[PDB]
Amino acid sequence: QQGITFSKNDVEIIARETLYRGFFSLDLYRFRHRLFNGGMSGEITREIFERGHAAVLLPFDPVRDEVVLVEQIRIAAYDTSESPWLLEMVAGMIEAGETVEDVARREALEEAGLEVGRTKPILSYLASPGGTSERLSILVGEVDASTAKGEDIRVHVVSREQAYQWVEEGKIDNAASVIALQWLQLHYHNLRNEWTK
Amino acid sequence: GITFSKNDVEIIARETLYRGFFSLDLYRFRHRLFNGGMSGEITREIFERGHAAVLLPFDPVRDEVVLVEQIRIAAYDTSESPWLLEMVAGMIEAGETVEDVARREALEEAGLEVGRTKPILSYLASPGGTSERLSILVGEVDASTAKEDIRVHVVSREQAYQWVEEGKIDNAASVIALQWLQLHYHNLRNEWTK
Repeated sequence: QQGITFSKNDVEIIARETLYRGFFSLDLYRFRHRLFNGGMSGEITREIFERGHAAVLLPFDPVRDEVVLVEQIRIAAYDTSESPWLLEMVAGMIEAGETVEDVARREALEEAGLEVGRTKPILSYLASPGGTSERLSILVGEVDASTAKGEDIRVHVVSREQAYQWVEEGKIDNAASVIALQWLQLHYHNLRNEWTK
Repeated sequence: GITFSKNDVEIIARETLYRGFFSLDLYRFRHRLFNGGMSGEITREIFERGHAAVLLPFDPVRDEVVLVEQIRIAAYDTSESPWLLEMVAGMIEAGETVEDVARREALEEAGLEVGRTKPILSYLASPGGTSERLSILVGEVDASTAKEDIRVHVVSREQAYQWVEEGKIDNAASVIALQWLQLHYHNLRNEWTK
């Protein structure tokens, strides 16, 4: 099938406004966009939660078939979770001029005490594009999980199979970790082949 | 597993920062520390937009997935196009169930009656900054019956997953649902055709 129909050039961003500016921002976009029938929409405004974009690293040990998780409180989880302490991937914001890989390597060191060897891209995703611009770009990073040491954060080492079963069970239920560990479950055979050669 | 529970956190206040279509709240709180004791008072900005139900419409007879296309302007800054291919989804209002919302939106957004469902996963979209939880079901649909400005696409499962691999589908809900489908479709097709 043909896939999407329209591109950037098919929307006119008339103007942007920042309605709240603190640690994050709430922006208002005013825009017009082409319609599937050919016509052009009227002027439309949408609120957008703006918080920059992130690099994410899945630390995978291909010799031990283990992953390294970090545990810390995420108070936003409080209202819909049994606990706001979450098991997560290493992550950090990308500043202007920084690359995904540099941030991912940095955060693996200063968030989990991990020296990373090789990396490979997983996927880059929009966390929730109906209301936030945030994009997160995930890499898998080669680590020795037996060295894992390590904002109040606890470092966990668990088997790939246990981590994935925790996704299935709902014990790991944040998008970055779910996406990364599902990807790992689909690709770990080839990754272990590539990184143990 | 994790170490602490809600008894180990004190939410002192929630302070409105912004009220419009969405909300932004300042949570003021204290929480237990791994090495003992409690934090001092911490504040965090939290985007509040309610929670969603998501449905992956899967035709197990034909091995097909139904996608919905529409503009999502927040994608603009980082994407090749703000028009995205997505799962059916809708907000959960007070007292509604994930199942009821998912089935209503499948009929409304894509003209699809849904047969059986199974849970995929429920996930926090970005819990460093938003409370939003999205709960995904897989729904049994007859892909030959598929008919905000929205366009419906019927594609093979293999095509939809290839688009995840290529980055042509790159929103969390669709990635999670289609990676799950790639892990489970063999047993799911047998369960819903046998």
